[PDB]
Amino acid sequence: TEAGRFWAPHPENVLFIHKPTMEETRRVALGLR
Amino acid sequence: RFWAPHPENVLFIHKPTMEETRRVALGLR
Amino acid sequence: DKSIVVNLTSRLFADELAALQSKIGSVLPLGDCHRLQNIQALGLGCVCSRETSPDYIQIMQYLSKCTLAVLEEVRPDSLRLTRMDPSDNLQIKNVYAPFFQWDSNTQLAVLPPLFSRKDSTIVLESNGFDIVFPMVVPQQLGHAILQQLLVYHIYSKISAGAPGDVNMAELDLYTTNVSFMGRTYRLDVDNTDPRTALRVLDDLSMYLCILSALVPRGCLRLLTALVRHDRHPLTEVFEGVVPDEVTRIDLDQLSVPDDITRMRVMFSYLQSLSSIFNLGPRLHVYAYSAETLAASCWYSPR
Amino acid sequence: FGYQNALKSICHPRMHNPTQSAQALNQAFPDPDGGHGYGLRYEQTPNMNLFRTFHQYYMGKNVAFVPDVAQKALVTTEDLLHPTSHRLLRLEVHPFFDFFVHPCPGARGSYRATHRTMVGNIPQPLAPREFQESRGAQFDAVTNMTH
Amino acid sequence: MDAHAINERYVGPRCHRLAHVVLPRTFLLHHAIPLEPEIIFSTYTRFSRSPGSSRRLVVCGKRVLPSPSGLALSLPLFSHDGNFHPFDISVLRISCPGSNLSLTVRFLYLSLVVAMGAPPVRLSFNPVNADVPATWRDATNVYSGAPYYVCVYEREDDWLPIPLSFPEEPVPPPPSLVFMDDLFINTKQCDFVDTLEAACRTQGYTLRQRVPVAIPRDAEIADAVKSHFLEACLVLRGLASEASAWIRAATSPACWMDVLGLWESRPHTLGLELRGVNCGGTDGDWLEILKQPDVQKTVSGSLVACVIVTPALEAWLVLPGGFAIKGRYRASKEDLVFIRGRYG
Amino acid sequence: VIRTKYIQLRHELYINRLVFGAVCTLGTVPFDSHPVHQSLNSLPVLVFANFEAACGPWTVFL
Amino acid sequence: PCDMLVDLDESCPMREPAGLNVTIYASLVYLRVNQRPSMALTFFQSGKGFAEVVAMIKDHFTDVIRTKYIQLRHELYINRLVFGAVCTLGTVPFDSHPVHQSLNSLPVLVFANFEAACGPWTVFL
Amino acid sequence: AETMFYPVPFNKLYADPLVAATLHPLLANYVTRLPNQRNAVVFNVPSNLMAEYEEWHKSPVAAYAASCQATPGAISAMVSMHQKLSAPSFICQAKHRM
Amino acid sequence: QALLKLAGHETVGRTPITHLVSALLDPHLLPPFAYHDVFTDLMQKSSRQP
Repeated sequence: TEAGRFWAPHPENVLFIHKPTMEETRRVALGLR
Repeated sequence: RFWAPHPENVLFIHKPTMEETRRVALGLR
Repeated sequence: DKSIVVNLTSRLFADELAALQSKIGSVLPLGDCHRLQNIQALGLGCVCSRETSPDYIQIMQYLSKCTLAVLEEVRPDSLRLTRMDPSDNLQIKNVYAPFFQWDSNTQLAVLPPLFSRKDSTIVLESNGFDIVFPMVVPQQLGHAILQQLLVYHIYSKISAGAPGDVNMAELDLYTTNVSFMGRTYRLDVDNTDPRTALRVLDDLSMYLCILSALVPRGCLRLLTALVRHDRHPLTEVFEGVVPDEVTRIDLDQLSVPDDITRMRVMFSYLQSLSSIFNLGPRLHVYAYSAETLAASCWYSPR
Repeated sequence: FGYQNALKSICHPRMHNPTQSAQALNQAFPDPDGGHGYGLRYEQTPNMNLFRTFHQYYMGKNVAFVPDVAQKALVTTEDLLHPTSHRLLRLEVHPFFDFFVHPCPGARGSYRATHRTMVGNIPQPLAPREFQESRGAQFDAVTNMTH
Repeated sequence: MDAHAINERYVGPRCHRLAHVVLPRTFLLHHAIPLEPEIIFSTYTRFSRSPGSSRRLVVCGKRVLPSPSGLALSLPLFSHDGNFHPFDISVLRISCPGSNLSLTVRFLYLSLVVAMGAPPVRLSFNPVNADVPATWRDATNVYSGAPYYVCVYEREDDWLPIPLSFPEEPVPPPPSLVFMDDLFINTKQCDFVDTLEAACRTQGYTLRQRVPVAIPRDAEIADAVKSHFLEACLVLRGLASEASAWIRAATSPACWMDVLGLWESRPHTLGLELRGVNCGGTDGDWLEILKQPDVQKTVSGSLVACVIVTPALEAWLVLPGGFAIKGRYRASKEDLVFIRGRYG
Repeated sequence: VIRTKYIQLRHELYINRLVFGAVCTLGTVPFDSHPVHQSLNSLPVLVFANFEAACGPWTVFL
Repeated sequence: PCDMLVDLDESCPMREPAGLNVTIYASLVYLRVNQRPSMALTFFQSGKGFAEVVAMIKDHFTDVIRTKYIQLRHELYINRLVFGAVCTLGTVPFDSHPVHQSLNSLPVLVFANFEAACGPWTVFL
Repeated sequence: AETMFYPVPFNKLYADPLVAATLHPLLANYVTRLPNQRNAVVFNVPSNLMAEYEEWHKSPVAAYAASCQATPGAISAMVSMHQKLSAPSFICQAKHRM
Repeated sequence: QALLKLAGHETVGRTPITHLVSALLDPHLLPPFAYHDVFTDLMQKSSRQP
């Protein structure tokens, strides 16, 4: 939380996409469209 | 291993799948 | 003799002893007229808390119940106060923080902390309580804040209900600032509990529409002969544009024995508005010394 | 001390609302992850072809979700209290109601509740199979019905 | 049913006619109107073929307990120059004073004006009364399709019908003049996305990071973040909403944020204000954006996109992973008068 | 009482009719002195100790 | 000031030798904020020997090294390459407790038996 | 049956995969691809036919019936299982000492 | 016969208590297969608005 420490090599936020839950919201919403 | 944050990290978007997506938004409107 | 000794049941520190030292000779209200008393009764902030929203009417409404006492001595184990009998000659010292000059033959009244709570609230963390002080103020500002505090709770209800009704920039400067000679003061009204400030306003609307039903017509017809003919120094709120409703009551003719019964009945509802613009107790000062800031007044509550 | 002596405090609407209980639960876990929104609400579409709505849904389904409720009625009475299960035990808040995570507001969830409406919607850890039988055999003894 | 007769005395003289309207639960269930007594209603009408704005009037609403049953209201009808317009939307805005709730309910005049078609001196004492009998006439809302009732109370009156002044040629078609709002906002959204796609072409069809978030090394995840951008272009174009963030920024006198629900996994929450954050675009200003609890989840998580609108009508589309594209809403001076009149 | 009066006077309502009540102040009682309940031929009558009496004007309320 | 000082020996322990000597080091870091050059001076307190502390200082300033040198993919100026320097401000005896104070508040440490011995600046990176 | 009938799962007591896999060979493919859903308590029902939280029968009812013994005492177990769990039903169980 | 014993004879208001003690007697719970016009016979005798 400092302006000089912006691009830390290990930041506090880590992306986590759970791929089985993502495929089902694709396939349901591609069924409706 | 994770990727490190850096402002040159890029994701190359395809030209056809951006235009086939544009065809869908015409129909749903 | 009359006195009140107040225990400090745990202890107190050396910073809050110097905080209670600067606040010596100040009137605080306390709970019961016993010789012995604990810390829970002396605070005006037993109702005015930090985690809850204050209620400046109900805080002031609490202040005409209590007995009022003057500090004399601050000790690390106790606070010895002297009380005020309901018909008693006594002395009050002008300690209070927005400095307003008194004189002999003035008219004091006790008000809640209405400009800076943070100045009046000093916290006693050794006992888990904060003692909160009122401010004694001459009644020319005693009434004029209560005129202003009720105007805020009218127009804040309109703006919080729908923001398109009231422009916000003109709302802040007019409904919060109290006009006084030389200086304008900003009230400490930003996050309050207005639920007992509307019951006062729900009592105006009974007295006020009665006063609109029986206006004497001779005083209405004197306005129409004054707002467009002459330029009087205090009618200049009313410009040449008279209110249209005044002219729409002009359709009847004058009648003296039917406006005596309107002047008399309107007279006895003006005497009823001293139940809705009440201050606390009153302190008739009959001597004052400006180089010592020491007034000697007469206490009479209600 | 029977239940009819116990009834001056049960039959009271502080025992029967979640609005006082889903706010103390929202100050406990203020940022919940609304995951799969499976059993939440009925999305209505204009069809009467019930072979269409059946076949749109099971065509290429490869992942199968289980709600919070359907994985409680299979757990025994002793597995639910063992401390390896936060998540089943966390939403065991109220006897009468049944809590879940709704995706509103913004990107972060919030807690809501539906009433259980029956004795039998209490799960098997809290009303087991041999209790419902021995509660139903007491239905038989009072009415004096004959099978 | 007292809520009709209160408004005839206090909303009455500030109007031309009142449309006494009772909303059943079937109308309430669609719009999700949670009947607490704290709700403060407000009404204003959005004109057509004229400068469109009227004054906001606070209207009393009371639940009716049981011959219908539902919320009772009274809608103001404004006759500028002696007559009503047929295509003129009367907007009802529903909000709570303390909590966070804002609903917009809209009614058209042809569903209202048609439904109206079949010695000591004594002081006058006129109390509010429900003595007057109601006549209940059916109506259907044009915008949702949910039925509501209209009260016609007993009082050059029986001689004339209620005036209308139909629009003249040349005219847009009446399915396109009814939805005057949803065809103006939609073409500001369809032109906003064409700026987002134009920034890919000038970069070389790339998405660059802006927010420092570590991404796990898997090839299927890097193809999934691209799918959040193309899904966000299907949602921003289909979105034609009265309460978008850029309308709040154009009618502002503060960054205005609205998160989306990708693949219809979430309903949209629109117009969230970022108080205390100045979106300058410097790297020290993205730490103040990351201190908001939504942007920590639109970026670390998945299935949610996020748009942050500056007061200068420039907006970023924030993707999961910290990828963002600066885009611009183009609003001319003629359209700011059109928006700040009907909406602000 | 205010509701059930002005219903009876709904149609005719003269200006002299509007005055409703008046509150006087009879005197003070010191706290720590509770009143003692007392019956007299039977009439339940409170008795106050150390009631010091004052006098206030009648002020109309409504 | 307690704000400037950065302690260096701190452990759960989760064992390190005692000694006679713990040395206060100064540091001064060249950086850029708001596209404007600015410095940063911090203090360090450890008795680990000079070969460890230069490796321990680089782990403290890992983030500041990275956010600067993202700039010089575009512009490579050899004058810009110098980053920091470390002096030796003199020794403190082992196991002397730094006593906290507060002044007006401003929390301010104090070290008993501090004896001074100035050193040169050596440019770490 | 494949030329006449098709399955509609719409309720907790009436959505069974071992019955529904017989009626259409696409759900027989669904049950055999992932055998998690071979139970009645677990089985997924379309969102256009049922939502479980907005429902009377709310899966622990459907989990008792799959593990009965089909005893005459289990008939009266279900009748005393559809007992409303409210305040003025607790009066009617407290009089009879239920 | 047994369900009408425990439900009792008494009524709260317009609504009896037999409609309100158990769910097998509450007519708002419909049987899962309807072949007749059950949907309008519910509406004319309901305070709970369907």
